[PDB]
Amino acid sequence: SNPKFENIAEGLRALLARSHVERTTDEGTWVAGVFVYGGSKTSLYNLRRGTALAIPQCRLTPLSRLPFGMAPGPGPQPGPLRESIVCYFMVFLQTHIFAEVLKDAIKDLVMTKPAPTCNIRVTVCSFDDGVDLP
Amino acid sequence: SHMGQGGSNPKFENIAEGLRALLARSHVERTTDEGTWVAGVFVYGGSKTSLYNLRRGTALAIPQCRLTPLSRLPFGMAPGPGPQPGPLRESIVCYFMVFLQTHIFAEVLKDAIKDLVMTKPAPTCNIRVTVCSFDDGVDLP
Ligand SMILES: Cc1ccc2oc(=O)cc(O)c2c1
Repeated sequence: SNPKFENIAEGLRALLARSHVERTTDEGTWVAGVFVYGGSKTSLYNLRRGTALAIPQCRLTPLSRLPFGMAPGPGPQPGPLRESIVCYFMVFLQTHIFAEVLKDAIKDLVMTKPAPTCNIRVTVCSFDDGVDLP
Repeated sequence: SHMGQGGSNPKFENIAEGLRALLARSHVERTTDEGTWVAGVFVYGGSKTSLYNLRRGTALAIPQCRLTPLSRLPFGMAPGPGPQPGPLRESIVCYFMVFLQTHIFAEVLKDAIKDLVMTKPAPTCNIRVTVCSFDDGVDLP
């Protein structure tokens, strides 16, 4: 009933089906993830919905906003709390090996789409002590 | 030290002062020439108000960092009910993330937050924190 989200999920599944790495552990801890940002608010939201369908084993934050980085020139730098218009979401995962596969799959999927979707960025991230999701 | 009207300061200002005191013990690099955002601390739990105060105090204490807004965590094992797929369901537990340019400073800040919140009453003392690492950095705008 949501063909847009399901079609993104299918694109992701086709890429993910080409690898067979473990997505869960007996420990069950949330120790890795992918950090997904840019594009546009709507395109990121749509990707998030498709990720949820394609990967039951993950957990997702809502969209939120990124702060600014460094400003060029002699100043002023932005305050740490200032919010940009660029959005992000986090995917929590139980294995780093699958985080790497998902990062590769997102990169491969979005590059086949027109802007702004192709401007979505992704990096693997790790959590030293895990995140105790409730 | 400075004292506001009536002999008290806001909680976020006292957090800033506490963080400044703890961080002053560690003379580690906070920035790099490359200027890339490769590390962070992920802060969660407590309550929305206690995280709000911690976030505001961290910003006041550390100009070299960048912070996300407060947001909400998904569930772990066995998510709560909802019409949407399990991975998307939101708990009532909140979080924010601090981005940093060095891994050592993320470690120092993680330890400072842990030490500071342990001195505060519940629910602030229930705040949790882990260092995180971004393999390719985050290209903040
Ligand atoms: C793979 C992907 C991700 C997000 C998207 O977001 C959109 O708005 C339209 C899409 O075709 C799309 C595709």
